[PDB]
Order: sequence, then structure tokens, then C-alpha cells
Amino acid sequence: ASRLYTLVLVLQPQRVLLGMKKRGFGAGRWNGFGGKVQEGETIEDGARRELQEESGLTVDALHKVGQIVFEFVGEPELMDVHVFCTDSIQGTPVESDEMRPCWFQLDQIPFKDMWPDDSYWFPLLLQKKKFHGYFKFQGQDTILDYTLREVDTV
Ligand SMILES: Nc1nc2c([nH]c(=O)n2[C@H]2C[C@H](O)[C@@H](COP(=O)(O)OP(=O)(O)OP(=O)(O)O)O2)c(=O)[nH]1
Repeated sequence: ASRLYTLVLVLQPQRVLLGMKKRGFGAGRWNGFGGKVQEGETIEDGARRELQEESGLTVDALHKVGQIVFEFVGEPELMDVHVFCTDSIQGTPVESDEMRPCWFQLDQIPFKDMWPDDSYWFPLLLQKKKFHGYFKFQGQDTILDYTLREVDTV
């Protein structure tokens, strides 16, 4: 029993765009842009749509980089997050009521103000690796157990 989500990272050779989420799940943490996939749309179409909705950017080619499943103990639905990366965007990032975007240098990623799993897989994304991950959380701050592996095909 899992629900599909997307997460898009705008990753350029020396910087990455993250957005500080202002409301909903994960508010108060920096993250990529994404959300729930809708009925009748492909995962990739959902990722492109969520990127525009949350950041104001237009992406053409999106590259699959990872799949991470999240389990929150006591919550029945698993979150099946499909992670994508793009180095080619149009438009300038837009700050809205839902999100505050900011560019970060690759050696200045704000891990202390991100979901804790990001410290595990974000360095794989930075080195252009692809991965499958599973993280079991107790609440929103504690990782109880996890698995993470590099793959050739997402
Ligand atoms: N980096 C990172 N991203 C995560 C984690 N957990 C998690 O759900 N996400 C991402 C996946 C999605 O992009 C987003 C959660 O989706 P969302 O609840 O905001 O979706 P939504 O905007 O479509 O829903 P709604 O509130 O508008 O109805 O956060 C995590 O541990 N790390």
C-alpha cells in the first residue's frame, strides 16, 4: 500500500535550487519541488507539473535519479517518492505563500534544516549516481532504519 509522490532537484554544475516549504508536510525544511501524482497523469508529467506549481520553473527533459520509499511508524500509507534531476530550466524561481526558493553552492547544502534522510542520498545525487532507498521514520526527525543502494536503472 503506497502513494506516489515526485521530487525534482534543479542541479547545475556548481549549485542546486532548494525551496523552504512554508506549509503542509515538511514545512520548515529545505527541499526539492514535488508533490502527489494525480489520476491520469504519468509520474514524469506530475514531476514537471509540480516543479512549475512550486517554483515557477519550466523543465523539458527530466532525468530519473532515484526511488525512495518512506515509512512513518503507525501510518498505514507508505510514500513512494520518485526523484528526478534537471540541469536545464526556463524562468526564474518564484517565492510564493507555499515556498521560498534559494540557490545553494554544492558544498553549502543545508542538511541540518532538511529531512534527515537527505544526508544519505543527496551526496549520491551530487555525484550523478542513481539509487533505491527505504527509510523508516519515527515522527519526522528520527530515522529508525534504512536501506540505500546504488542502481543502474531507477
Ligand atoms: N527530500 C525529501 N523530500 C521528501 C521527504 N519526504 C517527503 O514526503 N518528501 C517530499 C516528496 C514530495 O515532494 C513532498 C510531499 O508531498 P506534498 O505532501 O507536499 O504533496 P502535495 O503538495 O501534492 O499535497 P497537498 O498538501 O497540496 O495536498 O515532500 C524526505 O524525507 N526528504
